[PDB]
Amino acid sequence: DSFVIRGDEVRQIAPGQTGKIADYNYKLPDDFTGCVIAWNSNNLDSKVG
Amino acid sequence: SALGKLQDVVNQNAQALNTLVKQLSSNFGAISSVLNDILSRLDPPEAEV
Repeated sequence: DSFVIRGDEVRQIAPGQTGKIADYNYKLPDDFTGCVIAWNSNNLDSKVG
Repeated sequence: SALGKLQDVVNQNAQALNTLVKQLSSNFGAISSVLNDILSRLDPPEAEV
């Protein structure tokens, strides 16, 4: 699953965590057996203005 | 004090049952002895723990 989140909201997408992104955008099952892999895309995914 | 054996057996059984009922109301290190309040106060992971 790929999606572009804010830096402050990377912790939300963990198993058994709550927040706006967790409950309204992408919910992780509490029994999630996987890897949350995130990296910066400031050059690629930020545009002037 | 002639029917001591039967009375003692009855008292032991009643005491064991009462002890079990009282022990139902023991925290065992948890926040509360009632599960509904624990579910209400805590998020699903901590409440589950």
